[PDB]
Amino acid sequence: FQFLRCQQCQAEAKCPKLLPCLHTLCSGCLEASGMQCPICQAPWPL
Amino acid sequence: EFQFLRCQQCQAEAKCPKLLPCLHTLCSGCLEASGMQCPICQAPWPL
Amino acid sequence: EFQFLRCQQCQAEAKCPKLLPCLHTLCSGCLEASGMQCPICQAPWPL
Amino acid sequence: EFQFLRCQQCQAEAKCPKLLPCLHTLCSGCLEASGMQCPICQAPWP
Ligand SMILES: [Zn+2]
Ligand SMILES: [Zn+2]
Ligand SMILES: [Zn+2]
Ligand SMILES: [Zn+2]
Ligand SMILES: [Zn+2]
Ligand SMILES: [Zn+2]
Ligand SMILES: [Zn+2]
Ligand SMILES: [Zn+2]
Repeated sequence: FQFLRCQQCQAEAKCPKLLPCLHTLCSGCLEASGMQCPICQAPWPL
Repeated sequence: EFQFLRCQQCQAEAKCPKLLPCLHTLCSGCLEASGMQCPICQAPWPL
Repeated sequence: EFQFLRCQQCQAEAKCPKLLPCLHTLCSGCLEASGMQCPICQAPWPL
Repeated sequence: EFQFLRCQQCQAEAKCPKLLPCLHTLCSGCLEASGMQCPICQAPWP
């Protein structure tokens, strides 16, 4: 079996985090996202 | 033999859910009441 | 204006998709034609 | 900050879930024990 795919850039997303919007992101896109999802702009908590 | 999806905000049936920018499933009532954003994750509705 | 979901088998509109055991989204036509298993992943339908 | 996904069979953590033909999320333990098909929906493994 392969890993999940990032729904922003379609690279492999090995161990994706649980996000509030349920999107799947690779580490690169998540670290680059700032304060909200790059796909739907759901704000990240804190 | 199969039932409909469930609303992730109120847990009722969501028979014909709309495609939202986030991946959530909402019944029509919860969508109509939501204002400018998803009531679960606050993804803004597209303008 | 929100749109309806898309069938993952034929990519037509799936306005009121049923909840399947595998979580795929199918239009009513593709579900009616499916026989006893999912046309995408072959998850068996209950019975 | 963010937590990881949950296994949909046992509800434990699934840190790095594999892509299955069905859309289910399994921890590695539940996947290793599954045999030739998904333990939730019985979609056959390729
Ligand atoms: Zn990515
Ligand atoms: Zn998102
Ligand atoms: Zn609702
Ligand atoms: Zn949402
Ligand atoms: Zn179809
Ligand atoms: Zn399926
Ligand atoms: Zn498990
Ligand atoms: Zn499954």
